[PDB]
This record gives sequence, C-alpha cells and structure tokens, in this order.
Amino acid sequence: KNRAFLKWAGGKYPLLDDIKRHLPKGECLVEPFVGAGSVFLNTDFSRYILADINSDLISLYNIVKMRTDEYVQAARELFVPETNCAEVYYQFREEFNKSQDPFRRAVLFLYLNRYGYNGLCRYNLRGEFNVPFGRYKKPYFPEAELYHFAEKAQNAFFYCESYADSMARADDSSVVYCDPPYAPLSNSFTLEQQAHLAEIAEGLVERHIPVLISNHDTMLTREWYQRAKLHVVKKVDELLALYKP
DNA sequence: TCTAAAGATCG
DNA sequence: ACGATCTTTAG
Ligand SMILES: C[S@@+](CC[C@H](N)C(=O)[O-])C[C@H]1O[C@@H](n2cnc3c(N)ncnc32)[C@H](O)[C@@H]1O
Repeated sequence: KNRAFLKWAGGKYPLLDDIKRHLPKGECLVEPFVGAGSVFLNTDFSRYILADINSDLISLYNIVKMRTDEYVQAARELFVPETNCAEVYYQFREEFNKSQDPFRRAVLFLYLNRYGYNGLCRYNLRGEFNVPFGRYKKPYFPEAELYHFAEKAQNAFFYCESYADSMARADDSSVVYCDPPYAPLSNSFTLEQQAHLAEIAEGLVERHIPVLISNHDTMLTREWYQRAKLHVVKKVDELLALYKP
C-alpha cells in the first residue's frame, strides 16, 4: 500500500481496498479528480489519464515526472530544521505567489504542503496561496514517495481540466474512477455539478465505458447515482456507485 | 468549522 | 457620499 508525497483532502487510503474491489478491469484508468493520486499509486493499469482543476497540482506532477532527480535534490533543501518557523514559511509562501518559474513554484509547493496548516491548499480570488504556518514538530520529506510517483507516472498523462473534458478522453479500453468533492451533509463544487457528474457517468456507461464514483452516503447521492449499483462502505457512511456496461 | 477586518452589491 | 447585507481574506 503506497502513500502519496502530498498531504491532500480526499485521501482514500482507508477505502483503497474497497475501491479496487469494485473497480472494473481495463487497459487505461481515467481520474477526473486525481488529487494526491492514491488510487493511481495503488492500482496496476498499463496507462493512466490523470486530471485535476488545480493547475499548481498538475504542474507539479509534470515536473516530478520529467525532471525527477533535479526536483528531489532541490526540494530536499527546503526540508531542513531552519525552515520550520513562521518567518521563513511566510517568505517562501510569498516567493511561491510571486514566482513565474514552474520549477521553483513546484519546489515551494511541496514545502508549503508539508509545513502549511493542516496540509491545506487554499487560494484567494487572485490565485494566491494563503494557508498559514502549520507548526509541526518535524515535517517528513517524502523522498521515496517522490521517486515511486515518478516511475509510475511514466505511464500517465496529466491534464489540467474540468471533469467533463477529462471524462471525454475515455475510450473503449478505459475505466473511469471519480472521486469528486464530498456532497454536503446539509468557488465550491456546486450541487448542479454533482448531478451533472452522474449524468456524464450514465452517458459513458451507455457507450460501454465503466465508471466508478465514490462519495458520502446521503439522500442526494442516492438520488444522483440512482442508475448505478450502489455499495455502502463502513456519523456518515461511504457510498460507491458502479456503472457497469 | 472559526472570525475580525476589508471589500462588494444593491437601491 | 449612505447603509444593510453578503462576500472575501487569512491567521
Ligand atoms: C476530494 S479531492 C479527491 C482527491 C483524490 N481522490 C485523492 O486521493 O487525493 C477532489 C479533487 O478534485 C479537484 N476538483 C475540484 N473540482 C473539480 C472540477 N470541477 N473538475 C475537475 N476537478 C475538480 C480538486 O482539485 C480536488 O483536488
């Protein structure tokens, strides 16, 4: 069981076993909401199509892939005891937001993810990262996870685009796994998008393309994924919607 | 999920 | 320039 090098919400590590158990077999795996890519790191497809709306995220993934050794050596320099304090953090955060170099931003991005408050990723309407200092004892530099990501990424393509466009890339030999932002328990992921995602899923399964969707087990998710074989996992339970052709 | 301060929106 | 009400910001 492999871990990602990034702290990221929606890490489905406790549910990885349940996901792989319902995930159909295929040649290519498509992930419209790849995030930390825990599913990508713990499956075994011959090729992957990985996408996310976060441009900083996708940019990092490309750099780690194409320029692995150069990146690891550069990013490791920021994981020294001297950098674990507020003043250094807020200057590095300011350097990230003012940098126009993809490589430097990707290097600082890992630092901010490991030293930032609760590993959050928050922006303002200007696209500026504004997560405060995290105050951890000693942040772990995920060197092993980085190299393992780069190796598996050799069979993956990273795109920065909405789910509708990424799911449009899926063909006959493709399996689509969707891990959308959690449905509410009653710039966010609106209810209309939640419903639209299920609609696109029904379109793919009508074209003989397998689609698996994970989400909370609420009334809305039941109504959204009504045309799928629902599976309940595990307060609020977890739901798996399988669209089998 | 929290909040004080600053900006946005309308008639 | 007013003022109530959100909206945004960032620790
Ligand atoms: C809940 S996270 C899941 C991450 C991933 N499953 C993991 O293991 O880390 C959902 C991700 O989808 C991305 N996302 C949000 N809205 C999107 C949209 N409208 N289209 C495509 N991706 C989106 C977000 O950037 C977020 O990282």
